[PDB]
Amino acid sequence: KTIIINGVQFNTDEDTTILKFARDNNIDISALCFLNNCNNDINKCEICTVEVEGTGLVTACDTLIEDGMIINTNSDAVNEKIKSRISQLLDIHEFKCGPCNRRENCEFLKLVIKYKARASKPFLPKDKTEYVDERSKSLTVDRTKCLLCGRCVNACGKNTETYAMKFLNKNGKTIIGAEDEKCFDDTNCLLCGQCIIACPVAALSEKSHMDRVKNALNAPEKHVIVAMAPSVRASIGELFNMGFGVDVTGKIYTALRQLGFDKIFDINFGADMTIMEEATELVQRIENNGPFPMFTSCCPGWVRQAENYYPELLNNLSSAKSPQQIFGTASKTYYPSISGLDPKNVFTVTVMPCTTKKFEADRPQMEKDGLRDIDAVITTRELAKMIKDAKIPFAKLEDSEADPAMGEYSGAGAIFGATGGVMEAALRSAKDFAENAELEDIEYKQVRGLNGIKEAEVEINNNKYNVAVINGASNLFKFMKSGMINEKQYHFIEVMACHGGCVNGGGQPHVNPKDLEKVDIKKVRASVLYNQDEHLSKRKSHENTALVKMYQNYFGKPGEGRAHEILHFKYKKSAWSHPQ
Ligand code: 402
Ligand code: SF4
Ligand code: SF4
Ligand code: SF4
Ligand code: SF4
Ligand code: FES
Ligand SMILES: [Cl-]
Ligand SMILES: [Cl-]
Ligand SMILES: [Mg+2]
Ligand SMILES: [Mg+2]
Repeated sequence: KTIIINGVQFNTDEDTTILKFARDNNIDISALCFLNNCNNDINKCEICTVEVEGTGLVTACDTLIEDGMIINTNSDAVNEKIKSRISQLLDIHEFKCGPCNRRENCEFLKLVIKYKARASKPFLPKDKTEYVDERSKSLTVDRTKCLLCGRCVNACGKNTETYAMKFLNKNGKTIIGAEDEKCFDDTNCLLCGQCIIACPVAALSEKSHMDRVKNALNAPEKHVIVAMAPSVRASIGELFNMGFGVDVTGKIYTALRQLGFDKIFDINFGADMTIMEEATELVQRIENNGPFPMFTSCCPGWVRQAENYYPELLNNLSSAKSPQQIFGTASKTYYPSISGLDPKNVFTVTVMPCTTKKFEADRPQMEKDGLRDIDAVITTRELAKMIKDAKIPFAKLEDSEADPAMGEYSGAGAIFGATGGVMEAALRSAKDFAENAELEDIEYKQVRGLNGIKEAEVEINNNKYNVAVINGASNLFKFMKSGMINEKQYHFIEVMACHGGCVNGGGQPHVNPKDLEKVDIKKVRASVLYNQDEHLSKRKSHENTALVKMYQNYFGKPGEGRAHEILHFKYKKSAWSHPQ
């Protein structure tokens, strides 16, 4: 194939699009609706317009290169077309970046600047309430910003296969939203937030908990605990121009103290408690020859997927609470017992890479004696904004430590945030538990990485067991619908709704599509966690000294008695009824 682009000749055997070939050869072509290898088929943005001699204007993102093509990417006709499309988008866009939560990393703003585009008539809605949906516990929609690019719809389809995000006809007007314009929570939506991650603008956002947090911090009698997820320390530095794959654990602890939090703990401590309980439950099932398989229960997007599509599996979920909720439960029971705090005055905040965790924390029954396990959940993005609003020089902060009593963590907890991390961590303990041993070989590399469905055979007390790691909600559907769950007897299955694990959660920093082709974000974020595991002295959850003290002095033996009564949560399918 001989191709000429802007007067430059190329000879290639590639079968690809103009857009992909140009970018591979360092020729600039803009794009908007193209992402995840698809564009908006029914309302093409045409920001990728180029001129093909003899054909006319074409969309580079979905036109294959062909021998004999002469292409111009930067002619007057091309730039006029692109400018006109951006101007038409501005006609339906509330262009007020000052107070906008994407002001610092908005893809639309970059295009507006690049093409010097302007609205024909500014869009200045007086009553935004009709454009905004804040009913959800996890997601919010601001349609004054929506470009109808379809990236959320395509991303939902690709990442979850639920198609919970849809194009809708709202009284003759095209919008995106949930089925029948319902609250997302009331549909089959997983609340995973992958649609947010795909959005180029501030149209999709997380449900804010920042007022909950600030009110608690400012309340004189509230003792505000904060604890961050495994993935936050591998990610948040991106929002302070520190690059990708930077471990910023110690700076986070310092920043949270400067924000006024009263105690600095860590969800990785909760990850070690989840393993304590779940590895014990696994050994119990092994000893009772069932029931099998046991599924993890720590990802609430997967729990929603089971509730909404596979309710027959709810009884197979581990009853261990997730790290967030198990930590929260202990923060209202154990922590008062070692601090003197009145439990009613403890206010527990988590920082998580996840929108779904807000829904999980707000589940009616996630409480005891009138005290919520978790009172507020802020995303990685929300914490970044609080740090910047406080004018805290994050990149320059010195490292501090967490408060140890609920802040120490093992290497097993540290890797929870990557796909296969829970599996690996759980096996390190279940194997020791079952064989009553302190095994030296603890690295389960077979369950790691970005393969969508991963299986391994493991030997526990000279018996072979089958495990699987399901990496992304679409892969859960593939595993079940294809009958793979029936090709062998599985005994323990990890499921995460977000491909890559929580490092790719719906509350994480947005990454520019061009940056995404330069950096493998899922692997680079995950690398921070595996590195911590490698360099930590304790690499099994049951070797966490602060956790052992907790169980010895307060909860007793895991998996039974007090621990089971307090630290577990069972999901139940609805009983048969007619009509459905
Ligand atoms: N609860 C909890 Fe988890 C832990 O520990 C997080 O905090 Fe995850 C992360 N990072 C998130 O969100 S949830 C699913 N299990 C894997 S990791
Ligand atoms: S979405 Fe982007 S272009 Fe629109 S107001 Fe916010 S920052 Fe500005
Ligand atoms: S939250 Fe997840 S399941 Fe729901 S619409 Fe967004 S991508 Fe789809
Ligand atoms: S919500 Fe965001 S991703 Fe979805 S169509 Fe609107 S601008 Fe595009
Ligand atoms: S994989 Fe992690 S970030 Fe994604 S929905 Fe599950 S818990 Fe949340
Ligand atoms: S980027 Fe090609 S049509 Fe939208
Ligand atoms: Cl509930
Ligand atoms: Cl402490
Ligand atoms: Mg297409
Ligand atoms: Mg205070």
